[PDB]
Amino acid sequence: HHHHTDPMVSKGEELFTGVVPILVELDGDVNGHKFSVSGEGEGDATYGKLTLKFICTTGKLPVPWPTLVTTLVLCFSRYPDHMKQHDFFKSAMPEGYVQERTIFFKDDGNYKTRAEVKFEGDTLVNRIELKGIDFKEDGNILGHKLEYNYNSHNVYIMADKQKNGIKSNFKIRHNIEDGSVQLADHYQQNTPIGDGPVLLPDNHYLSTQSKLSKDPNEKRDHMVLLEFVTAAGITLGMDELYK
Repeated sequence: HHHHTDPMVSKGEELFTGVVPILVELDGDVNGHKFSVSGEGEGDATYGKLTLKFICTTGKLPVPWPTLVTTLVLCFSRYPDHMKQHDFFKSAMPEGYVQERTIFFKDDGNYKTRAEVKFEGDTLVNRIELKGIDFKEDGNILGHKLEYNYNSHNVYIMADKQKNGIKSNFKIRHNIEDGSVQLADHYQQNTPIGDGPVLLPDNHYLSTQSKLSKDPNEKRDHMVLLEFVTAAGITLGMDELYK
């Protein structure tokens, strides 16, 4: 909804009232295996909810789909009302923001990603380039030894006032089919594309859950993703209103 006392908050909330269509495009190269992914779906920031289907448009995906979840749109996070002044991601819209990561897979290779997230008309677009190097051919990634699932996790967000943006580092644990875990250490920075002001947040976290599934009628290599992302970690207003 639109009704906030801060007109800067109102501007960003306005763009994300209702269901917004999403397009995702990724071009990737991991150890010289070139691939492309296209995704479509919709986001509903009121509930923190994304529903997306991704297709590998070059044939078989050379890495496991779960390793691409975090790469393949944090403006759809649900920020509670008392935290809306800390929503960097919507405040950068519609001009958008850049999201850069390095992801280190423990005892394996790394991904470097750069994405632009912005509106094209009514559609929110996430355009990504991914470069992966130093992977082991018989490791868990190029060897496809990961389970097709995704563990819930919390991620801390901090301002980077020098870059007028945010930074975040966090660990993802991917499940290996033998019951072990493959760690993926993420380093992330985001910066605005426009030159206007943005909301720089106090420290807080995002709580994320994802469900991965398959489309039984789809013969192409693909992933169906339901993702929820909710902001938390700042207590109400002046204090607690219920004591």
